[PDB]
Amino acid sequence: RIQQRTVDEVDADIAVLAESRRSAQNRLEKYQQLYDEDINHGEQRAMSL
Amino acid sequence: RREAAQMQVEYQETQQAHTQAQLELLQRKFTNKALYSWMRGKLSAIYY
Repeated sequence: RIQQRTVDEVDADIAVLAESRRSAQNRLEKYQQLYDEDINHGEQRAMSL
Repeated sequence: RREAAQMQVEYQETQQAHTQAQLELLQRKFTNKALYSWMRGKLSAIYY
């Protein structure tokens, strides 16, 4: 029984790390979109005028 | 994990309980200190 509980514990830790991964990749792709778009048309207009 | 530690506690608890019961068995066995005490005394007297 005790070892059943321990394998349960490690499975829970797997889930914890998995949702950690989801959060990290969210931050990543948000940064990536924010970086690729670089400078939008508003600042282009500011500099041009 | 806390619940795991808890049934570990009661694990050790049951282990202690049944080792106590085993002690009770060893006392209550047929060839106990009463039988050996009687035999020692009677043999020693007759031997002397």
